[PDB]
Amino acid sequence: GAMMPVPNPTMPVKGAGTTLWVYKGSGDPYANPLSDVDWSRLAKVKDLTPGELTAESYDDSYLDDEDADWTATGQGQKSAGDTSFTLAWMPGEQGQQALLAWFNEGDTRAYKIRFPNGTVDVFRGWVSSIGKAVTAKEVITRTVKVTNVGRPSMAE
Repeated sequence: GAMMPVPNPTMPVKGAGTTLWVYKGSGDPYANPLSDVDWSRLAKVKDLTPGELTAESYDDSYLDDEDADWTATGQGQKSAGDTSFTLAWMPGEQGQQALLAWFNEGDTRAYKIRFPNGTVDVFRGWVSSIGKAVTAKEVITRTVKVTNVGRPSMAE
């Protein structure tokens, strides 16, 4: 593309407050984290791009046979499922130390972004896209993308 400095023209209409939140601790992590008070907002997310993983992972693939007793089970640690989302920092908001610490730490994290439909998407991994923030019209903007650790680059 062009990789221009300024942010793209297209943008979400001002109406819904889209923002991702991060939770930690223990106990019902994905089941119902809303209960615990680990809820910690990071910042406002302009948009979210739920990319694919193209991995060998899948939902519960249980299956009985001869009345087995967990003699054999399938489970892999395939790490694939990056998440590209745009961010924005307003004059008087919070999240700077969050991002800086995120990249500075270099560790995996579990966060989720709320959709305008009233639902929520849970995604994990470590942020790989963290550098400088673009300032325009007294408004800061920066595109963050979380890339997990898996296979190397494509084959030519």
